[PDB]
Amino acid sequence: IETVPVKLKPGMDGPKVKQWPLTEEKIKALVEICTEMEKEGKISKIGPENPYNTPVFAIKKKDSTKWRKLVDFRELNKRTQDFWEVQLGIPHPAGLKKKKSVTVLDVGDAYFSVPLDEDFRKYTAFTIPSINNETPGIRYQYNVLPQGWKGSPAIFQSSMTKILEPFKKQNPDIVIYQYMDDLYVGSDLEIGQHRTKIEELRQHLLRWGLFLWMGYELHPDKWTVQPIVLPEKDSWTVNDIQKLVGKLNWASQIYPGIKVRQLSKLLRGTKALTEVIPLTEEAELELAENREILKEPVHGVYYDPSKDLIAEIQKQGQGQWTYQIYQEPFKNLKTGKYARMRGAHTNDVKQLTEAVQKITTESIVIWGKTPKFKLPIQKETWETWWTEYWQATWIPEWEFVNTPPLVKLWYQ
Amino acid sequence: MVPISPIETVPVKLKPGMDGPKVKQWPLTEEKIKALVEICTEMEKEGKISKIGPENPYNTPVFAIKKKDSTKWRKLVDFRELNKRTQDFWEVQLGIPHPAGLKKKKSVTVLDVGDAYFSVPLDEDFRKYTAFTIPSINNETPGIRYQYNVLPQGWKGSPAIFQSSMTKILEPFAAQNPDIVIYQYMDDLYVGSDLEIGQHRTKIEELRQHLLRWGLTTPDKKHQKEPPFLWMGYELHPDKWTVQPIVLPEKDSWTVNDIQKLVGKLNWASQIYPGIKVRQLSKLLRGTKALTEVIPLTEEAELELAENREILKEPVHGVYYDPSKDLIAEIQKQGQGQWTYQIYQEPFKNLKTGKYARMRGAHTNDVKQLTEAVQKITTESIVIWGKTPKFKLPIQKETWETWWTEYWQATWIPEWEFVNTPPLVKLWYQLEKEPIVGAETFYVDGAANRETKLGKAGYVTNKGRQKVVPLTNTTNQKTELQAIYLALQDSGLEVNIVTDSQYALGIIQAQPDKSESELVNQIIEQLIKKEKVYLAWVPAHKGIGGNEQVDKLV
Ligand SMILES: Cc1cc(/C=C/C#N)cc(C)c1Nc1ccnc(Nc2ccc(C#N)cc2)n1
Repeated sequence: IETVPVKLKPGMDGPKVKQWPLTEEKIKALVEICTEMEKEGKISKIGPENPYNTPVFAIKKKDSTKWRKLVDFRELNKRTQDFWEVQLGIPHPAGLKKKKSVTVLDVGDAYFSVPLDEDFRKYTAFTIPSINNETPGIRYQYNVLPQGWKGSPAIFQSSMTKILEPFKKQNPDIVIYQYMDDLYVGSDLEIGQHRTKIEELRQHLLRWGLFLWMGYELHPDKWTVQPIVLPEKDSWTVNDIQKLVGKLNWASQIYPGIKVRQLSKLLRGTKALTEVIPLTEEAELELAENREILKEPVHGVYYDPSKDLIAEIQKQGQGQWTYQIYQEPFKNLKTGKYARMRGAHTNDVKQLTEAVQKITTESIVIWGKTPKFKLPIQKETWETWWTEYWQATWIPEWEFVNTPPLVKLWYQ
Repeated sequence: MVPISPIETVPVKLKPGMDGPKVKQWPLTEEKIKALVEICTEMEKEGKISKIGPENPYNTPVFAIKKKDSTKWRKLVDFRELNKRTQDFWEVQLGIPHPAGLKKKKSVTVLDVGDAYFSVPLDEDFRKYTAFTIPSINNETPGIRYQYNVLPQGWKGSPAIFQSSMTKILEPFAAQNPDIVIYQYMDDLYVGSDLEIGQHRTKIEELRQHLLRWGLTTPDKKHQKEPPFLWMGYELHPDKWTVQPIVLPEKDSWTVNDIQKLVGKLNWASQIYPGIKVRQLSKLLRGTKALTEVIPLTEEAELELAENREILKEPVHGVYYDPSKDLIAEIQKQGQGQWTYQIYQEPFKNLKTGKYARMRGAHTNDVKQLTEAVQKITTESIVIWGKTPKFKLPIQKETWETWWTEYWQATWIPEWEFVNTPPLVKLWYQLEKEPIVGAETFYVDGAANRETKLGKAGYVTNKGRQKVVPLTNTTNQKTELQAIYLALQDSGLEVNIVTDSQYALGIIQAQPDKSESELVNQIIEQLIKKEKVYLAWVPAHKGIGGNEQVDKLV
């Protein structure tokens, strides 16, 4: 019934982010949603004396026909004073990534039951634009904790903490982690009961006071990881050996003990690229030693909670994508490979948008935060289309790569 | 007395850390003071302003300007200082409707609402900051002090507060009368509909009745304004629109400014006049920045202008949007990185047209440019119509498929169809994915001395063919490209090329079909002539034979 006061970071004013173009379908969806939110007292119309703004759009979660409002609070979040909670900081649960099954639940609705500090409401202003700007954009601000805002989970924490005590005390082995509007629940249970605990959990939440029916299943135990592998052949051409030395030279930046001298020797002389070269024993042994080195973990690799996570993605063709997550170059914390057919047999950009959400989800589970993406696409193309395929309630940061990395094939 | 609903005031504040203005009133002539006193006396009688005590410490300078040499005077309160200290407001004026997005209307009535403006009270607590002083005759008595009770003309928040206040009043009328559209511009309301005129006039009377609930009266005359309207540079007619007359001046000599003016007119014209071109005229403005500096017109530009005068020969109109039909966007390549387009619903009846120029960059290709044009049109279309048009593009479905499946970046173009109208966009070459059996293998390399700028480029092949050419005024990067060029020049129709240049590979893998570097262009011309080319990369200084760096190490 009371609100915890909130303020912006020193020397920072509220967000003033332009609302990007919305399709007619998304505008109608938002008008309908906000009209009901206004009636329920969650948002209120605002006057011209509020110059702030945050973009809004609409999405459809994984297999749901009902539109969901999604506010892009990325700017507000970086400007809102760090809301370290009474938790002293809930240490990210390292056991979540090790569970057999993890279901993701959207509990964002709970937030709307808690009032937002009156003096901070102005900074949550947003606009529902009109097609061709024919009529004034509809302006609103939040009266309650909004979904997608950094401070919502922080402020609702204490309430969530006691809302789950029962379930948690009766199920001390189940791991429950919260990130923004999602709740991650993991357990080694047989998928059949795992689901019972989940549906039980929400029925235990719905009864406790609050579309929570949806579920997203992940399998950390069956997750993608990749070692560096060299070809195994009976006959090597000059070209095969040139490609191998190139890959080994690249790998030597990750693994110090890698050697190519003996293999390079085979390449001395101006030979036809398709000519078959028999491997000497010295070159064969060198290749063997390198294979061994490549079976050992990378040296000096560690995660630092105060550093940003970086994610790079490469289009490998035929619907396959590779990616690496690291904080320091050549010190990969996670690498993977995707090849997926949710709807984009023929759409590069949908595929990349889905790869980005999958990687972010993995990142949240493992480290409790989102990475900064380096995307292989032109900025104009990405910004024109990503919102058409987005299905997550959070949004990571991203930048663009315009020069073809030479290291594409070495990762596939 | 019939009670009327008050107009809610908007709470205004000064920027944080700032106080009100304290600007000295300027000395005026006895003549101007009597005028200002008279002027302020009625304003005061009208409720606009009120006399204030000596307490108020704020001030803003008031002036008196004669009216085009009339018998009348007019007061001007200069709020520049108060404006710098007043908070920022939400300005809903940004991004005006584009005529091609409007719907045709049978009738459009105009209503003057300038009087309603003065029923909008200024926030009581902000009034004090609007204080001003009419000096006294001969400075022998205290000047007369006043503060505003209504939105002051010239004040920063007046436009936004007036508009938002009017919108709030109009809201329920618009919502309960979906068959009409209402738009406010300046002191007028424009009301349009497709109603049988009787019903349309009834709607107008109902609006006047609605406004009276706030005691806002309207002229009860026939506003001077009637279709067509001159608005934001356009002419709006009941069922068509166009830009206001575009007149290209006749000139024997042009200056930077004249050309910037010309390009401004051509750009404005390009939204409905198809084909307009501005590249040859725009490039003349490459870092001139001297308004007066007269620039000679290249014959290339003199040609572009003549072509534009032709296009502007006669009036061209666009039609309005019909929500019930599909939107089609057709694009054509014009050359020199220029692209043109038309958006229509029915053949030969454009809603609007436009153009796209390639982005600045070292290397490019037609397929990438086409893609950027498509993305630009898509976004503009979402803004104007809220949907993506179906595209008609001069590129074969097979060419597009080869391109995107092989390009290293993710790329996409929405629903489209091939339209066979030259010049068509094509892929000019395609490198091999595997080494060519039977084709000679050229190992190339180049190097340059950073100090002397002298270098060498060359190759050695499996057949014993060899070449090294001495070069001057060069760099490592240019010698690396020269080496590849020599190999292409001296090989047959199929060739394998081995290089250690990450730079050269970075360029070729980007698949340019045109470049700002003549060297890269020469290489592109050779690739186009070959039948098969495999380009292999190897690490430098790793003892890979053929890697004949030694030949170019001197
Ligand atoms: C933007 C706008 C400018 C003016 C005018 C401002 C001025 N001056 C008048 C109106 C009524 C509107 N609003 C809308 C909204 C939807 N369709 C239309 N179509 C439409 C408008 C004018 C004419 C005409 N003649 C024909 C069709 N107008």
